[PDB]
Amino acid sequence: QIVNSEAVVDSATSKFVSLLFGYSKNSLRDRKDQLMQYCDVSFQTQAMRMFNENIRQFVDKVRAEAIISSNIQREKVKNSPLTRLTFFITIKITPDTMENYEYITKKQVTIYYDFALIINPFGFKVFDIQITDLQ
Amino acid sequence: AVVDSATSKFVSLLFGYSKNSLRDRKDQLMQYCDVSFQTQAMRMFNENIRQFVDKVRAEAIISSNIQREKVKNSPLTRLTFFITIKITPDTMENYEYITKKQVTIYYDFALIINPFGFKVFDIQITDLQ
Repeated sequence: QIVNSEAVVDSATSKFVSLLFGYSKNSLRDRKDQLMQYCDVSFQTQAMRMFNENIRQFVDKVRAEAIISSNIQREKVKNSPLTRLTFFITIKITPDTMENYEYITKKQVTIYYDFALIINPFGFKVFDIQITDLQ
Repeated sequence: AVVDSATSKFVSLLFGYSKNSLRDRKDQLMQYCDVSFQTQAMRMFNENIRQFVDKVRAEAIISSNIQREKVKNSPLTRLTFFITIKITPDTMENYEYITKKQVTIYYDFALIINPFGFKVFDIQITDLQ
């Protein structure tokens, strides 16, 4: 029930980034349910606050696509079962209320994870996140 | 640009808070401090987190333009700016607290955590109000 590899970690992290930082007006309930599955119980509230902030700002007029745009660096946290991942993301924001414009935002992201379900079969769980805006 | 990323990172480590990653936050903060300043930095971090028990998070961001000055007869650079600390219950409750501070830091340069070797040598903090 647990596969612990660099491949599985990176795939789970990419899906998590897409669910947390991305946004589409058409699938919000399913997006929240999937996101919840990637979060430890102790982190689910903060994930929900970030989810709700996307709703507030993008509403039914903007879509957002979030990609990991760098290599992922990793380090075991000393005297802890958690592992720290650090990487950059790019978020492409294109509003539906036009025809031809977009803007890109970039962030540096740190996540802490451990391994604990048709969504997250191997139990990858995020315990914390830290974000640095790059503009 | 790179200076601003490191300054933002140091501010976020020293003045932010999250329960689950607390010991790594402390580890990272030391990597951004010159050896002569690690003890003071640790002491100030120790005093900052007195505000945080159980289900609370804090995020700290730079909230003004950054004034930059070379220090006379020194390789240090003096940065002065304001920060905003947002304190939120780690629950679904609908409230948050905001506190602001003027920060002056002195930095120079010396790898996952601090790839450019940004090192803080001193800090001074005053409350906005």
